[PDB]
Amino acid sequence: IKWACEYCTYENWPSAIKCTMCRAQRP
Amino acid sequence: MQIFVKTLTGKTITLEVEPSDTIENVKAKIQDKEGIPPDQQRLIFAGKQLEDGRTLSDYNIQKESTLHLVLRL
Ligand SMILES: [Zn+2]
Repeated sequence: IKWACEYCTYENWPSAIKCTMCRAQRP
Repeated sequence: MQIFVKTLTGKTITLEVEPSDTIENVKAKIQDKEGIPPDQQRLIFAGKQLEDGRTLSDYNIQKESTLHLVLRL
């Protein structure tokens, strides 16, 4: 279910619309 | 928006967060200010525990709301 950030590769929750670590917008 | 996190010691942290932010994300912001890592953080609002996967909007946490931080559960 979790999505990997394109930039920092951190795995975020489905509910999130931005990376928790780098705060990049979700694709 | 702006919210407050009350520690067990008595300290009150102030966080700038948006309602779209996940509880996990809030814990990351608490790590930034207080140096405690998210695995140890437990956030309590309205007498219940808040899941890392859900947003602040899901729990009806609004401007000026106060959450309680607990460590290691
Ligand atoms: Zn990232």
